[PDB]
Amino acid sequence: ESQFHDKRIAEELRTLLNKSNVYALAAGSLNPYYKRTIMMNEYRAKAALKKNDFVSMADAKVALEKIYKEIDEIINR
Repeated sequence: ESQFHDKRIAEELRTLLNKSNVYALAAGSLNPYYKRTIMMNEYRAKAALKKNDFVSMADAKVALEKIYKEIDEIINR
């Protein structure tokens, strides 16, 4: 059974990558893992916006909400 989802794009990973730098700043009291993982998700997200690929955009989005949630948690205690 073949199936296709298509490119109707209504995601603001803009919104996420808008704070991608503030979150980078706040991981600077944490293991290098956290910053490094922002540095390497920013990349994916940007390329993905440029080629307008859906699946790369959805990935990166999930990735960023996850790491922001981790950071928040850690920081709030």
